[PDB]
Amino acid sequence: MKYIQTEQQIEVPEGVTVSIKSRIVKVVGPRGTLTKNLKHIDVTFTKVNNQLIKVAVHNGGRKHVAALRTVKSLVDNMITGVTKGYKYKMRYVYAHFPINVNIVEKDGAKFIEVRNFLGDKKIRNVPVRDGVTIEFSTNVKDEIVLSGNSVEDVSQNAADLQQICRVRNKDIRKFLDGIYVSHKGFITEDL
Amino acid sequence: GIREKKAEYFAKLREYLEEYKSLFVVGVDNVSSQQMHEVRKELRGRAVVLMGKNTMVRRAIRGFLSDLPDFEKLLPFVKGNVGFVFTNEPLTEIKNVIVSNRVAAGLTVVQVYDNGQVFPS
Amino acid sequence: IIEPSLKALASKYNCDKSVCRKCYARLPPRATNCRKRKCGHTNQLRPKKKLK
Amino acid sequence: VKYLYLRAVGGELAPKIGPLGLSPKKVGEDIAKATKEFKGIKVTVQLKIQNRQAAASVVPSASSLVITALKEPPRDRKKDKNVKHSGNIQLDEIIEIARQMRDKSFGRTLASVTKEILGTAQSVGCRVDFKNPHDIIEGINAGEIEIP
Amino acid sequence: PLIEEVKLAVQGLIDQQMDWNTIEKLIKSEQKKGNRIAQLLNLPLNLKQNKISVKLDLSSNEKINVTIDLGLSAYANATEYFNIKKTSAQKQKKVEKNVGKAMK
Amino acid sequence: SFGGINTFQQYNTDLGLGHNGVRISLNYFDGLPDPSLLNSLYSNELKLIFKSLLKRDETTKEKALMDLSNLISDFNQNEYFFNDIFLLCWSQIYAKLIISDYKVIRLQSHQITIMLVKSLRKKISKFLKDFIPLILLGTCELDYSVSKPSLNELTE
RNA sequence: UCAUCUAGACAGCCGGACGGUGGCCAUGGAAGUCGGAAUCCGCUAAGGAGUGUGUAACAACUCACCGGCCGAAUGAACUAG
Ligand SMILES: [Zn+2]
Repeated sequence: MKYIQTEQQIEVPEGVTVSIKSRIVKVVGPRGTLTKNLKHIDVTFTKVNNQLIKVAVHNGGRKHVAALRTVKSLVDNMITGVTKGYKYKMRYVYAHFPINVNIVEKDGAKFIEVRNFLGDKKIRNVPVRDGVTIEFSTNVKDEIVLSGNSVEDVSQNAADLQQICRVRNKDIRKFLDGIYVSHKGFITEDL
Repeated sequence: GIREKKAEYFAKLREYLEEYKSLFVVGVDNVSSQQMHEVRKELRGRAVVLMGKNTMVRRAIRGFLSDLPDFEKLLPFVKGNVGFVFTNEPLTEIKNVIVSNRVAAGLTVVQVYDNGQVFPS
Repeated sequence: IIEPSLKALASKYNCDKSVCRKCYARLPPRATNCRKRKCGHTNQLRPKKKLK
Repeated sequence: VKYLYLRAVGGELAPKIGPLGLSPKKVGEDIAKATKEFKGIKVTVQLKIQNRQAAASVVPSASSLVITALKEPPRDRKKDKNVKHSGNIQLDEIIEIARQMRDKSFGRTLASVTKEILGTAQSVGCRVDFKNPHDIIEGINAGEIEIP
Repeated sequence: PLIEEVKLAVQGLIDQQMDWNTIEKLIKSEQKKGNRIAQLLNLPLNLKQNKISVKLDLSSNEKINVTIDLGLSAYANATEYFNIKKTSAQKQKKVEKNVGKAMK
Repeated sequence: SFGGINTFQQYNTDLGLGHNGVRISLNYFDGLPDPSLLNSLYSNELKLIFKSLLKRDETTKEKALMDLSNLISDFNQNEYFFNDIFLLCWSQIYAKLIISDYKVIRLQSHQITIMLVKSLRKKISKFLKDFIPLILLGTCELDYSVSKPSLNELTE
């Protein structure tokens, strides 16, 4: 109905610095830096007082003011990802054949290999996106932890590792085997 | 209809403020209706207990601000879950009864307003 | 037997879904309309059939 | 030490409860019958207090039971299992007496209120010669003193 | 309660994914060795319909054989037997309504 | 994992042939190891070996025996692997294994027990009382092929 | 077209969600929740003679109602470009 002014806010903590030329956002924090191209979404940014930034759209439709809250959530996710970090814990689920997961190196690229998923001879290799660190966690049986700054990279790597272990030609409500993400949170959760 | 019920609440509160000099602000957390009912019965003779939406109460006090100006002091204390006890008895006897009754695994008196004076107690 | 908590975690992704009656799509359990274009975003949905 | 409460039609499962307390079913039934000798014709709550040797039976006051008793009733075998719809006279004094008998047990809000609640309890009973039960309770202030 | 103990025993043997004939042989051997829980059971087991059968004393030496579903509680099986009783009564009333016009 | 409780066996309170308090049944139907004991096993891989031994096919059983023997050979890793529970389970399975119709299964089994004793000597005393009758029965056997190596190994 | 709304609405968290009373028939039982009718009071800020899960019947959990945080519009049914 052409909402003539809608506007969201993002809060900037003390440690980070955000640089926005045209629609390219750079967020710099203690854990590092992240960048984002937003030239497809057509909003406007405005710094208020060096810890608050308003984002606004003028004369926008329903889809456009939906995209405004979307881009606010994206830049806020970037800020909280460079402050606290992002950590996804996944668990191994098997009935009979134990899933054997290691880290190998074809041409120095940090592959995650998955062996013996439902006893097959095929070896499933998923690549690792840059900026994502993977630790096979102790003291909890069969648990893998992916950590990083970018929620997109961490959650996409976790999703690729989940989708690589799909069961074919069986009832998947009975054959529940796989690697499933059980926890999503921050590296410095409850800071 | 909704407004009418609301109007009655405003009126009763005003009457209660006038009727009893001593006011006790009580905060209730995890107190069952049964727990509350028992307390009310024990104090029926000497005390009046009022529960209401805070937004509703604040407006009422502001509305009744010109009369009874000292009651304005109570407004900062109103924030958070609160209940109002209006009693003839001056202070400790009422307080002792409220805290003791129905402690289970818990009523607390956050503040006391008597005669235009506020006591943390 | 897997484990009770681990069966719950696997069934969260495999069994606790909904199925569109028109195009058989596997849908979120609290969904109201199908996300697919070919059925016309219909609201004819059923729970995914469990065992036992 | 242990109290068990059961609703029992008088004159008489019980055994299952009794086994936990190691008490003979027949003995309990006889004791209950004596207690309900007063509230036998109709169901009444019975409280059994166990001393670890024997159980003592008392009939706890209940509004429905007291109201049903107040309505005069020809004794019913119940073999018929008829509807046995209950029709009653106003019995204003009896209800007030019942309210007093409750004595604000379990904290009825007011003496008048206890009577009003007692009137409501007569969902089953007609409770008046010519009126809905408790229809006129709001209208008439009479008998408020009597309940107290 | 003892029926519930027998059910918990048979269900514990079932949950080990044990073969049904080996379970019946285990029941026979424990009956020979004098286990009470085994001796309450009757050997032609209907595990295909998840049903066992159990011997109960008629007087608190004659014993009756009652079929118990493993997927319902003992009280729930008793309510099913009560339900089959109640359905039989209604058919009898329908017969009593039939009798006069039928015999005429 | 392994599930269920052997209530009937537990009420029986029979160790059968076994003197270590573990039920032993030469007969195929009874004397099977408890699910809890199997859950208690140190390694998931070990559990698989036991499951395989449980499985009916002789070849599968034979394969399982072989895997176990190789593991025993690597004592350094396997001392940690070996468990009292494993030993108890082993005794229960071993009883059925000695009765095996196949010569190879029996022979491998006898050899395995002997290997276990040598690696764990002086730490198997509780188990020894149970192990010795079974081992002895195998060593003196009508069939020369099963008996002679077993006897030589026993002396060794 | 109905409703709610700065005297605090709809989502999301958190707390209470009670007595008369196991209301009256009927059942081997059914206490809000197998059914048949009625469906009323008290305390209330508020709580149905019950919305479901729920047990042999209980117990237990959740609801629709009221409250703290939020501060401003939202819910249902229908019509046609
Ligand atoms: Zn569809």
